[PDB]
Parts: sequence; C-alpha cells; structure tokens
Amino acid sequence: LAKRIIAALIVKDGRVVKGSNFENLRDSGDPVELGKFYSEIGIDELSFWDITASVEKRKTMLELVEKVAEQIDIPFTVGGGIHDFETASELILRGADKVEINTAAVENPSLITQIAQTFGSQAVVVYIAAKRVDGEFMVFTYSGKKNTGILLRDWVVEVEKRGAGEIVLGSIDRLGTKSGYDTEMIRFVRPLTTLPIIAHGGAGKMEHFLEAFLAGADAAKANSVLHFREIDVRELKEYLKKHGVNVRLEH
Repeated sequence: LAKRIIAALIVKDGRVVKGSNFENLRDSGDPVELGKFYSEIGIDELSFWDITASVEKRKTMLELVEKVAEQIDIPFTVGGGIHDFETASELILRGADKVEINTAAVENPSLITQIAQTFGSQAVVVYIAAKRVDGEFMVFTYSGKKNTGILLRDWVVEVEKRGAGEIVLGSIDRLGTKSGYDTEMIRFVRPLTTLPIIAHGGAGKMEHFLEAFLAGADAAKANSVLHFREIDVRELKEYLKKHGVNVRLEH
C-alpha cells in the first residue's frame, strides 16, 4: 500500500549503459556499486534491463544477478530477452526476486502461468508497452516495433488472469521524453486490474511522480533522470511524503 520508487538500469556486458553522474562512486558505470548506493539513499527496488549480445548474454545476466544479490538488500527485477521458463528460472534461482517479461508473454501468455506455478505470482512482472493508435490504446512488442493489434484493455485483464503479480505500464508516447508520465493511460488501466501498477516512461521532474501516483500507480520506475541526477532520490521522497504520498522514508 506504500508507493515505491524504482531505479531502472540498462546494462550491457556488466556495465551501466551511458553510466551516471555520481562522482562519489569508485566506478560510476558499475551497476552493482550504483545499485548499492541507490539502496542506501532510499530507492525501494532496483530494475535491471540487459541488452548483451546473444552468445554471452545468458552467462552475463546470471553473473549480474549473483553479484547484485550479494550487495543489495532490497528487491530487484531482471529482464531483457527473457523468452522461456528455463531462462526465467535460472535467473531467479541465481538471485533475482522477480523477472520482467513482455514480448514472449504476448506471444505465449501461458509463460506467465508457468513461471508463477513454480515461483509464485509475485515473481512475475509483465511489462506492457502501449500507445494510442486511431484513438485506441494498443499493445506493442519487440521494443515498440510491432503493433500487435491487441487492445490494452484486453491484455491487462488476460495478464492478471494468467497469474501475473505486477504490471509495468510503459507508454511509448512518453518514452525518451521528460514531459511526464502518461497519467491518462494509468487511469485507463487502474480500474481493470487489482495488480500493482508500475508507471514507466516520461519522468522529468519530481511533480511527475506525484501526478503518476494520483493517477493510481503503485510504483514509479525511472532511468536517466535519476542517473544523471536531474532528480535527487532523497529530495523526491521528501517531496512525495510532504504532499500526502505514503512513501517509506525512515533456509
């Protein structure tokens, strides 16, 4: 019931892609050190998205999650090309709390159920990329390249039905901008599901996070706005608490 702030990190070959501005770190491109620091200054969860080339990817992702699990005591999610149960399983067993799936879920919705059977619904995060097409919200796969022709309304309901634990709602209309979260999209989805909704795409200033929670998001995920310190994590949580948002401060 508390709202969560989630730092998302894009990684490749064990490096934070495009790095970060925290000059206090020994290595500002080290995902484990950056992730650890984030947990120490108030981030509620981490999210890692891997884009390593296929031949080294499996091993690279497993090394990342094991290293992260050692140094971090907050929940974390891993994703990026997770296409089947076996891949999801190895990553959870090696240390991840949750996996994030999108394209493979749309093409085989029972993948949601198979992962949840073994690891519980809470281990399954479905990322839904959506955008407006002829006045309707539609689901997009393959990093936004493909219009599936599936209505957002229908996919959300199916996703909960198949046993997902959380939904990340990413607005292609906002990704790569700093104009704010897609609050209209979040409000559209909120009454359709009982699952936690994680907002993603468009974060630019602290007020955007307040707007997102008002819209009904249970968590807010953000990338470079945090890494380049356009927003400060502690200021953000102080700001949100100040304006009525239930965030956590202090075998």
